[PDB]
Amino acid sequence: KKWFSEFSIMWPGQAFSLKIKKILYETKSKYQNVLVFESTTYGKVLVLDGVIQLTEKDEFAYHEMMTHVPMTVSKEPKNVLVVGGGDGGIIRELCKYKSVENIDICEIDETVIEVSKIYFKNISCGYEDKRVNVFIEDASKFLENVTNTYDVIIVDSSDPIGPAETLFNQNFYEKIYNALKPNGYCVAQCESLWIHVGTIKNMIGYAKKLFKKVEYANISIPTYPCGCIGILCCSKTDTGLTKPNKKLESKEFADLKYYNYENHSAAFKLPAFLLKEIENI
Amino acid sequence: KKWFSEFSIMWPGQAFSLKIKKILYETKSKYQNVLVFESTTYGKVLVLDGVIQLTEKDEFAYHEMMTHVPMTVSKEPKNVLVVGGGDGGIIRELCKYKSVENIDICEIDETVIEVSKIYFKNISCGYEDKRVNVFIEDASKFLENVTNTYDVIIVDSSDPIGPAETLFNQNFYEKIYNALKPNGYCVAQCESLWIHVGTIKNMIGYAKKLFKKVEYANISIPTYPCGCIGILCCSKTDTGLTKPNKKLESKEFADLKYYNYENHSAAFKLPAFLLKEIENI
Ligand SMILES: C[S@@H](CCCN)C[C@H]1O[C@@H](n2cnc3c(N)ncnc32)[C@H](O)[C@@H]1O
Ligand SMILES: C[S@@H](CCCN)C[C@H]1O[C@@H](n2cnc3c(N)ncnc32)[C@H](O)[C@@H]1O
Ligand SMILES: Cc1ccc(N)cc1
Ligand SMILES: Cc1ccc(N)cc1
Repeated sequence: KKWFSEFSIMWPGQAFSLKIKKILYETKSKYQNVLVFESTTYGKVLVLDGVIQLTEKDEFAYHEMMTHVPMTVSKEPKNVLVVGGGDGGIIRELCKYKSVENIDICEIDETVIEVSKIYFKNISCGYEDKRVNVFIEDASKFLENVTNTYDVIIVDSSDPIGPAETLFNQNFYEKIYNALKPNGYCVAQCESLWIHVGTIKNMIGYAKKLFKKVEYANISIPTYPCGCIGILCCSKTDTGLTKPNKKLESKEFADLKYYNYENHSAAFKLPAFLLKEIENI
Repeated sequence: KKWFSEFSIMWPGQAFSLKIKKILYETKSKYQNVLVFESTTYGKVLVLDGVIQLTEKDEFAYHEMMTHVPMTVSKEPKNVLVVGGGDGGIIRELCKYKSVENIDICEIDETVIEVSKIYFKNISCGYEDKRVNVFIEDASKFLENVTNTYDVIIVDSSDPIGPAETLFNQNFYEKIYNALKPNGYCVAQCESLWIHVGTIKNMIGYAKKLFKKVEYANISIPTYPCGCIGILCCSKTDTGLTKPNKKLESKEFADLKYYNYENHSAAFKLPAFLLKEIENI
């Protein structure tokens, strides 16, 4: 049995590996190298440009926090946009909300969706939902053109190297701000506090140039580098994204595996050194 | 340049690796394989039985939380025991407290101490402190014999495979309970919630057989498996270890890099699935 190893200049000097039960599918799409394998212990795994995007074992942590942090703070979210997110995990979580009337997903790589419909049927099951509409395009362009505004935008992107490069700059955050309702929120994947402080400071400074409250939360998830990933959390009101406005009690949420009301606000209590780095931005 | 890889049956199907700048020292001690290397990006690294024990980059997270969670809850801790902990990181953190009069450390492997005094001078600097006393012995035996009781016991052990095997059983938790003052506390390293749920349930059930409050906290630290490690948190009073009783404001604590008053209680807000697994113990 072979192992998959995740090496990158974005985390020099370190690497995480998973043992491979069987390779299921590989291709070069228009944008990226796509790999799907059944791991021995983390179930099926999706890899893009040699970087792990999800595993069936842990995806609920990242999908649940990126979705339910903002969707419990937004009072009556009607219209939601997922940027990236072709696997459908964020959509799945979104569909549990009966009040949502529309979910747009802008994913640059349709291969990611199709692979997910084929190989990840419990992650991609929300594409059957009549409220979901799919747009295959660079979100940087989608957001320059979309006429609707959203109650929430969830930026479920890959890393800055690759097609997500257009998503980690001051310009993209202007577009997001413009595309949100006046009391709308955006959460975005915003890397690891252990090694990406320069990036975190940059993104925070980008968000703070527009949003009146910018917060950063941290998720434990073992298959992203350093075992955590942050949520850059952008609020147009002074009040922010640290306190949920509801609890998830209907039968659709009985299945939740990470998110709950308390660990929502916990995620925002950050390490001392991180607070000190970002305090003068 | 070579890489160090951390493979183990304790986390089958996964592995973390660090790139090696230079090997500094290796030996087989009486108890374990000892490796010290300068990594390219995480500074110097100490490895025991092929398992990473610490790196200079991140050790403050684990040392600060394991120390300051209980030392801010204990009102006037006079006498403290570190189990394991030969690197001295816990001692270092302990020494900052002027009120502490004595620190006993029971470390089974004196090689770990000596290597740490030689190679990790900013971790091991607390051994110069006149209040520190060192005992080279199996803590399982030390705690069967010690006549003093402690205000806090910090169990800074390696994993259950190896000499720490004696530290992860119902018997060891009885000894700890006996060795603590009536309002004394114990925190112990208690593995990763992503893969060690069976162990976490076992340890919790062990602790709950004696202690009236048993809590579990989680730390982000990239160089332990799954990027987190838990703190099993044992309180003889109903009140527990989730809320600090003081803030660390004197000049000795200006240097803190992870711990603070808020992220102390945050660490105890756990993922949904973990709460459900442990609810009927
Ligand atoms: C699969 S997903 C994240 C894994 C956990 N849901 C990351 C997606 O972001 C897409 N991505 C990357 N850059 C962009 C842009 N610029 N636009 C839209 N989608 C993008 C990429 O193709 C992945 O499918
Ligand atoms: C270096 S330390 C942890 C790394 C972060 N401080 C873990 C120590 O626990 C010791 N250890 C393991 N088992 C025992 C027992 N049974 N007793 C005392 N110390 C032990 C082991 O030799 C390490 O030095
Ligand atoms: C969603 C996501 C987060 C981090 C990395 N590295 C890739 C993907
Ligand atoms: C302290 C410590 C925690 C976890 C592992 N794996 C080793 C050492």
